[PDB]
Formats: sequence, structure tokens, C-alpha cells
Amino acid sequence: STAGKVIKCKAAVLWEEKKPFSIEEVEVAPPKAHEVRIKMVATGICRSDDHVVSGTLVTPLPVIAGHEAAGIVESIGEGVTTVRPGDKVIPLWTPQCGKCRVCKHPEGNFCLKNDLSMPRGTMQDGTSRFTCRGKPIHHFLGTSTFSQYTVVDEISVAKIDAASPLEKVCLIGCGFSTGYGSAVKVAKVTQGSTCAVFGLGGVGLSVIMGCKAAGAARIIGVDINKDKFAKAKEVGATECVNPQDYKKPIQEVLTEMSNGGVDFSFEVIGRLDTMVTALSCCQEAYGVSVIVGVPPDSQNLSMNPMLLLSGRTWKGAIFGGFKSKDSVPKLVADFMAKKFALDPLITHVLPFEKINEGFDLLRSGESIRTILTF
Amino acid sequence: STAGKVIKCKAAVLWEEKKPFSIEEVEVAPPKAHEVRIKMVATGICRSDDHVVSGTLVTPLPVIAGHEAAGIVESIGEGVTTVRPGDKVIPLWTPQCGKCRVCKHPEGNFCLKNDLSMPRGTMQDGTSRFTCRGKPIHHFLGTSTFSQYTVVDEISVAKIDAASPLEKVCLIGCGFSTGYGSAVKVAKVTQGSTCAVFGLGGVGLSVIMGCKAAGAARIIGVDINKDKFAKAKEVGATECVNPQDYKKPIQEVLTEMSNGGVDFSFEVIGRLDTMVTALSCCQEAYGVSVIVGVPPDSQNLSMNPMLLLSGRTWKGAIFGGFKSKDSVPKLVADFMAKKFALDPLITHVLPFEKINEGFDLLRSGESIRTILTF
Ligand SMILES: NC(=O)c1ccc[n+]([C@@H]2O[C@H](COP(=O)([O-])OP(=O)([O-])OC[C@H]3O[C@@H](n4cnc5c(N)[nH+]cnc54)[C@H](O)[C@@H]3O)[C@@H](O)[C@H]2O)c1
Ligand SMILES: NC(=O)c1ccc[n+]([C@@H]2O[C@H](COP(=O)([O-])OP(=O)([O-])OC[C@H]3O[C@@H](n4cnc5c(N)[nH+]cnc54)[C@H](O)[C@@H]3O)[C@@H](O)[C@H]2O)c1
Ligand SMILES: OCc1c(F)c(F)c(F)c(F)c1F
Ligand SMILES: OCc1c(F)c(F)c(F)c(F)c1F
Ligand SMILES: [Zn+2]
Ligand SMILES: [Zn+2]
Ligand SMILES: [Zn+2]
Ligand SMILES: [Zn+2]
Repeated sequence: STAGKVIKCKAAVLWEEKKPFSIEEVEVAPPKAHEVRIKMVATGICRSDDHVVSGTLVTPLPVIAGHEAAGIVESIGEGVTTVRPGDKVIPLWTPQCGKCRVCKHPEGNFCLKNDLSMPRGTMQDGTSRFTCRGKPIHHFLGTSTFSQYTVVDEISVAKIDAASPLEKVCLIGCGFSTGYGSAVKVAKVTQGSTCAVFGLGGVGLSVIMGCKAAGAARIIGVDINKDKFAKAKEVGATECVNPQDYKKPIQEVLTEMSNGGVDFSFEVIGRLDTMVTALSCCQEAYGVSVIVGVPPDSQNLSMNPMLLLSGRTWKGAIFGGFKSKDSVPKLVADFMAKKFALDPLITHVLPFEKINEGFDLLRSGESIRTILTF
Repeated sequence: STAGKVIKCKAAVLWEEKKPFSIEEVEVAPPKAHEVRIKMVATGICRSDDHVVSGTLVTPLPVIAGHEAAGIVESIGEGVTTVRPGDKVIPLWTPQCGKCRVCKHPEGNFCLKNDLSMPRGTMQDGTSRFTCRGKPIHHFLGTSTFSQYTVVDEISVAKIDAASPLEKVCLIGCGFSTGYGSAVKVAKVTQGSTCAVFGLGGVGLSVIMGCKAAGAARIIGVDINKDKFAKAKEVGATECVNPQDYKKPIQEVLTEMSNGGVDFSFEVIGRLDTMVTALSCCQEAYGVSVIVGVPPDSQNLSMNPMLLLSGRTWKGAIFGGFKSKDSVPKLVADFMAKKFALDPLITHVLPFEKINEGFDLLRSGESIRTILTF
């Protein structure tokens, strides 16, 4: 067997920003204590993976990216108790150590063991399990799912239902859970409310799904790409608007359409200007705006704090506010019981070897989620 | 009798920015339909009144300022049903019309009839009840309490307990209710939590009172004036820190003191820089920061939205989040029932004729609240 041995396999290595991935052989070390080595089955292309390529997100290079995925445990290191070889699993790019002050807090989920705030591109122990051309290669968010095999810390993996369709439930590893939780858990959308969702990609569609599940009466989708509107309406948008169609700024348009401002707004793009526009369009006394989009590295927004003094609430969240290891298995169980749908998010399927075509589809505006199969 | 007649009385007129009040005779018209004329008994000096003088707040001049006050109804216009001549009352600088979407919302209090967002300096009907030297004089926030008599709209006055000591409960008209509500209602401070309060004036002390009432374990007061610390500890601060004493930025100091960030922070000054510092010092995953201080007119702050993406909540509020006409009588009843103290806020009691000396005490750092007695 492969247990305890280096695995040679193919991965998509990013050597340089603004370049295609290189599909080539890597060496994947065996798992150390409290680590898990996973044979990947499916991985989604999230815009955050593209942010690594574009330098919107800064993480050390060279790197194996990928964070939205599902696979099967190949082997476990010493002392692992929560998964076994042959288990279906979803890697957790937001870990859940269960021990830090955030993991112990009833409403926190941004575990202090994350590799997001101050990215090292390593395992928890500060080292890498990947070699390529004899060179160490960085991890990404402790997951590195753009590889036939990855190694993750135990706090960065959840066991899921053995009957799970991995080519669908990989989306619970990022885009679905993030958008759905941003609506239902972070914003706490109320029955009969009016919501505005800026950005109608996979995450924004999942926000719409959550707003509809919460009983919103109106869900206004906002996108500069009108090709996104049909699917947004299919999953619950009641109106869609394209800011490019209007002479006035879209915050003014949305305030007029909502007879004085929306109850809940969501920024699901990653632009400083739309973060401020989304805040402005929620009602000034009781509105809530949630930032979901990832902003460009190290850039600050400018805003008038009178927008908050009148009573608005502004918040953001990682991974929909979900405590990742507790929540992922429950979300898979709910998917299996048909409590929500994932197919509306999946527009394209490709083999892993066609990863660059999958990124081209995202960048052209044509796809929502492309799922890559190993 | 005065009812139905013009009253000539003394008031403090502000003819231009950055000049002393002029204490002189004005004419006060009788109340029209749905208006109430009040003989003032006591009014507090709030920093927001000083903001009118300093140009921090823009409102039409000339003006009779004052918004934190209590008095006795002299007469009512046709159609008034909520107060009668002889009633003790507190003017409401945030009205409660009861009809607008904000008044009908369970968590809104910034009634759309307010004169804050787009100040007109008038009664609801767009006219003034004040003349001085033959010139019309603007109202301020529908209240204009720096006058022996004022006229307010019915939606801008609350009837209070007939046995109320007006030289104390005038503080329920602004500073106490604002700070206390910002803690208990807006932030929803939890038992055992750690709070940081930036600014230890009358409003910040009231925030501390609310944090202590909510059962906070630690309440860290922050002020550049160490003379403010003794009273802050008297009303519940467990520690006080002066940013000037430190080589590091105070957000770093407060993060260290709180072993990774506070649960709740409050900006109770009115500076863009301390609004961002207060947000930063709350724990990145689950912290809450409330803006209470009034920012300088038309100035934007700069901030990194990653502070929110990790999970922080940022909000602001007017008047502690309290629906004004519902809440003010209950707060007075609570004071009468010894549920909270007001004396710790009152450092000076002066005749109304010494209004300018009262403002000088505030500006010098020497007072918390001066109460002016008519
Ligand atoms: N907070 C989290 O945990 C988290 C998780 C997953 C994704 N993200 C971020 O969320 C964002 C969306 O991800 P995704 O859905 O995969 O991306 P996506 O598929 O690229 O969708 C973004 C959408 O925004 C639209 N858009 C671009 N500019 C504008 C504009 N000015 N106004 C309106 N619409 C515009 C665009 O046409 C597209 O449909 C990205 O920034 C991700 O990095 C955050
Ligand atoms: N949101 C509302 O409804 C509302 C109500 C009442 C007051 N306010 C505002 O709240 C603020 C405080 O009012 P107040 O308590 O009457 O004022 P105040 O009595 O002038 O108190 C302000 C305190 O801030 C301190 N301070 C000044 N600069 C700094 C600094 N850099 N760091 C730390 N401390 C500093 C100062 O020494 C003083 O003790 C003002 O901006 C008011 O306009 C808002
Ligand atoms: O898509 C999820 C996602 C994020 F929300 C980030 F904030 C981030 F930095 C990142 F790398 C990521 F993958
Ligand atoms: O002190 C209360 C108070 C405020 F909170 C304001 F925002 C404002 F503009 C104002 F005039 C005022 F008096
Ligand atoms: Zn993602
Ligand atoms: Zn943790
Ligand atoms: Zn109203
Ligand atoms: Zn005030």
C-alpha cells in the first residue's frame, strides 16, 4: 500500500502570478502526527482561487491552490481520531481546532489556526508536504486541493456521509456554505424582508438560496453581467438590475426600489466601491449589510461613518459564519435529505487536466461553478 | 395667562459659528395644531451642542440650540392628546412619529421625521416659532432647549413622572440614554464580557454604566485626559488607559490586554481615527464595535475591510437605539425606582445666564455635565 510512503502524483502548480497552472508531477509526503492524506475526487473553481493567480489575494508562491473539494482518506497520521482511511471527507480551509477562544465562542468561526490572516502557505507545523522539481511548494489555506493527493491537518478535515456524491458536495467546502450561511446565519434574513445581492456568481446565488430559504419577500440581484440574471431568478431572485443601465448610482436606485432602503444587503464581488454601495443601499436606521467578497490585497475603502451612526449594521464573514468541522457534515446530511440544491451552481464539468480551461470559463463570465474530476 | 399669546422671554441665541451665545429676549409664538409650548426647567450641555458652535455639525443659523432638557408644559395646540398644561416633559431630539417605516420596525429608532439628516431648523410644518430683534431664528432638532420657553411638535415630546427631579432627569433627554442604550440595547453587552470605551465624558460614562448593568467582567476606559479616570472607575471601569502613555497604537495595547481583542468596543468621542481604532481592538471573529461619537461634517474615514470579513460587526446608533417617546418615560420611571444613578454625570449646576461659562467648562476638560437651571 501507499501508507507511510511518498506518493508521486499530478498537481496543478502555480509557479508565478498571472500565469496558467502547470499540471505536473509532485511528491506528496506521508502524513505526520495529526495529519490526513486525501485522494481527491472533485474540486470546484472558486473566484478566490483565481484571486491567487491575479494577486488579488497574496499567499506565498509557488503554491498548490484549491480549497473547495471532496475526496477519500488514503491514510492517517499518528493520533488522528476523527477520520479513517476510506472515509469521504471535505477539506476545511477555515479550520476548527475546537480549543481556541474563537472555536469556544458561540458565534465565532474564524479559528485562530487559520492561514488566511497572515498566510504562511504551510501545514500547522510550518513545513510543506509538497515537492516539485526537487523544490518545496507552498500549501494554500491548509487545503491545497488542486492535486490528486493532498495532506491536511486533522483540524482542517471533516468526515461526511459515506453515500455522498462527491462531485456535488465539494461545493459545501466553499461557495454554497459561504453564501447560504451569510444569509441565514450572519445576516439572519427575516421572513417578508427585502434583500439586495451584489454579484451573481456561485457565492451570490447561494446567498439568494439562503434569502429565499429565510422567507425574504423580495430578493434583488445586482450584476453588471445580465447573462447572470436568468439563473439568479431560477434560485429565488424576484428582480435583477444592472448598474450599467442607470444614470444614477445603484445605491440610489435600490433605495428608491425598496421605498427607502433594503433590510439586508450582501457584497459578493470583492470591490471596495460595491462594499460601500451595498452598505449605503440598506435602510439607514435598521439595515444590515454583509461583506462576503474578498477585497484586493492591502487596499482600504473610504466611507462616511454617518452611514453607521444612523443605525446601520455592517459585518463580514468567512465561510458563512459556519464552524467548519461541526457544520460541513450536517450540511452534507441536509443536502442528502434534499433540503437545498447544488445543481443550479454547477454549469460545467471538466477533468482536472483541463483546469486552465476551467479558469478561462470563470474569467470569461460564462461559468458559475466548474467542477474538476480527478 | 400666556396661553394663545406670544411670550417674550430670555434665550441663548447663536448668531454665528465659533462665537459665544447671546443671552437676550426672543419672542415665542403660541403652539399651532399638534404643537406643545414648554417652560424649561433644566437643560444639560452636551458636546453635540458644542459641535454646532464649532462647525463639527452643520445646522441653519441663527439658532436656538439645546436638546438635553426637561420642563413643564405651558400650553398645547389643537389636537394634542399626549401631554397637558402642567405636565413634566422631556423634549425628544429624535422624534417618534409612530407612522413611518422606522417607527413601525421593532429595532428602528431614527424616525424619518428627524431634523438631523437634512437639517431645516424648523418645526415639522417648515416654519419657526422664534423671533429675535425682528429676525426669524431656527430651531435645533425640533427641540431648542436653550430658551425659557420652546415650542415642539407633539412627536418630539414625552410626558414623564410628575414627581421627577427635572435638574437630574434632563440627562435622560440625551447623554445618559444614549450611552446606556448603546451598551444594553445596541451592542447588547453580555455577562462576563470585556468592553473598551473610548471617551470618558458624560456619554462614555453612561456607556460604562450600561456595560456594568449588563454584567461585563472588564470595562477598560480610554481617554487622553487622565483626569477623567477616577469618575470612570467610580461608575464601573475596571482599568483606564491613556493612549499618550504608550509607544504602540492603543488598538495593539487593548488587543494585548484582552488576550486577543475585546468583546465590545464603543467610540464615544467623535474622531475618525478612534472609530477605526475602536473597531480594530474588538476581537476579529466575533467582536462588536459601536460608533456613538458624532463625526466632523462631510469627512470620510479610511479602513481595511478585512477587519469586517473576519467576522467583526460595526454599527452606530442615535440616542442609544431607544424609540424616544416610548422609552424616555420608562427611563425616568426606572430612575425614580433607583435602577440607575444620574448624579455621577453632574459635575456643575449653573444658572442659565452662565451658559457660556458652562460651555467653557466643557471645552477646558473640566466638566462632565453642567446642568443649566432656568
Ligand atoms: N467570505 C468568504 O468566505 C468567501 C467565500 C467564497 C468566495 N468569496 C469571495 O466572494 C466573491 C465572489 O465569489 P464567486 O461567486 O466565486 O465569484 P464570481 O463567480 O466571479 O462572481 C462575482 C460576480 O460579480 C459580478 N460583478 C463584477 N463586478 C461587478 C460590479 N461592479 N457590480 C456588480 N456585479 C459585479 C460578476 O459579473 C460576477 O457574476 C469573490 O471575491 C470571492 O473571493 C468569499
Ligand atoms: N449618537 C448619539 O446619539 C450621541 C448622543 C450624545 C452625544 N453624542 C456624541 O458623543 C460624543 C461624546 O459626547 P460627550 O460625552 O458629551 O463629550 P465629552 O464630554 O466632550 O467627552 C469626550 C471625551 O473624549 C475624550 N477624548 C478626546 N480625544 C480623545 C482621544 N483621541 N482618545 C481618547 N479620548 C479622547 C475627551 O478627553 C473627553 O473626555 C460627541 O461626539 C457627541 O456629539 C452622540
Ligand atoms: O473563497 C474563500 C476564501 C476567502 F473567503 C478568503 F478570504 C481568502 F483569503 C481565501 F483565500 C479564500 F479562498
Ligand atoms: O447629542 C445628540 C446628537 C447627535 F447624536 C447627533 F448626531 C446630532 F447631529 C446632534 F445634533 C445631536 F445633538
Ligand atoms: Zn472559495
Ligand atoms: Zn480554533
Ligand atoms: Zn417615525
Ligand atoms: Zn446630545
